[PDB]
Amino acid sequence: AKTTQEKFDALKEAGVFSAYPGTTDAKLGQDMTRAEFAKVLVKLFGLKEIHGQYSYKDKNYDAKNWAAPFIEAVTAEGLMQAKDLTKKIFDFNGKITVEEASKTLVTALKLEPVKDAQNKATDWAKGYFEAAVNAGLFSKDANPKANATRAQLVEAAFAADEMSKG
Ligand SMILES: CO[C@@H]1O[C@@H]2CO[C@](C)(C(=O)O)O[C@H]2[C@H](O)[C@@H]1NC(C)=O
Repeated sequence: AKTTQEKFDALKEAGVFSAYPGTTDAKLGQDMTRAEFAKVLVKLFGLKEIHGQYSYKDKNYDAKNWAAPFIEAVTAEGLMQAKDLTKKIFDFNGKITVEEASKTLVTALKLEPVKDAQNKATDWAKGYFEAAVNAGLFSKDANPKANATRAQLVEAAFAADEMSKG
């Protein structure tokens, strides 16, 4: 049974995960931005980067933003969307939460959100989070509302990859 560090090392060699920005450290206890996680999803699921399209109005979300091709890909794929459909705000620099990551992976894996889900998650996410817990993507005592640690994201990505091979 691989450790989180072993899983990270496998995913890093595969080009799916990177070290913590500006370092060579895995920093498994640190958090991850929504921008960085969009890139993880693109690499994990083999999505095509989308250049020259901008679906959001966040300040400094434009052609100079390195993450736009990744964010656009996960948007086109239906994995991520805005937090605010009026102002069209993705919150690219906000940290990805456990329940947000759960939605992306449940969606990519074509798992059914759980009806009548009763758990700690924000209302919109209860079904997604429950499906992710039931599939072993996050541990049962993970806080859906917390920022996901890099460890948790490695564990979840690794399990998603295992579920995508066949
Ligand atoms: C606060 O609104 C929620 O925002 C969530 C942000 O995280 C993800 C995973 C996303 O699509 O990026 O899920 C979003 C939720 O669907 C929800 N957004 C909307 C428009 O209902």
